Amino acid sequence: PAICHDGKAHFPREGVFVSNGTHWFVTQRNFYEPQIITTDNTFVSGNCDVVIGIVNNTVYDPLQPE
Amino acid sequence: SGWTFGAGPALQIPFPMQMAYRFNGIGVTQNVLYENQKLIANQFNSAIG
Ligand SMILES: *[C@@H]1O[C@H](CO)[C@@H](O[C@@H]2O[C@H](CO)[C@@H](O[C@@H]3O[C@H](CO)[C@@H](O)[C@H](O)[C@@H]3O)[C@H](O)[C@H]2NC(C)=O)[C@H](O)[C@H]1NC(C)=O
Ligand SMILES: *[C@@H]1O[C@H](CO)[C@@H](O[C@@H]2O[C@H](CO)[C@@H](O)[C@H](O)[C@H]2NC(C)=O)[C@H](O)[C@H]1NC(C)=O
Repeated sequence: PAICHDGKAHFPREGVFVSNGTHWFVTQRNFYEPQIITTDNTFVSGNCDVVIGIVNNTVYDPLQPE
Repeated sequence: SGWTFGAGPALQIPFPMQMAYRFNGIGVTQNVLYENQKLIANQFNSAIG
């Protein structure tokens, strides 16, 4: 249902979190177009202490490379 | 399966995710549900009782 990166949560802006055997992706509801989890696809709100079933994972950042 | 079984083949989905999607359809962000889940479940049980 969510991802806890740094003591926070990351809910999908529009779509669902889907994982194959190893890696994670965010995709549309009615099609299969996987994308890499970036800070644009997610909005942060919470503390990842009350969410049930959260996973740790990691979220990339587009600002740091440039 | 939510509402998908009325259009095409039935597709599985966990119930809390379905309620999150239903909240997302009346202009309320989904993070409301996942932060207040036990209270909502208790309210639903009391209402159905
Ligand atoms: C779950 O999906 C991910 C996303 O595609 C899969 O990871 C990707 O797997 C492919 C196939 O092994 C990798 O391509 C390979 O890259 C190496 C160079 O590292 C190249 O030598 C091979 O010829 C091949 O092109 C791809 O790199 C990899 N993605 C990442 C980010 O590393 C994953 O395999 C899927 N799960 C399972 C169980 O297959
Ligand atoms: C996700 O990250 C958190 C934060 O580090 C992990 O929680 C800690 O896990 C270590 C290792 O078991 C414990 O020693 C700490 O006491 C934990 N801290 C808290 C506040 O819980 C958590 O285990 C990680 N989860 C996964 C699945 O990797």
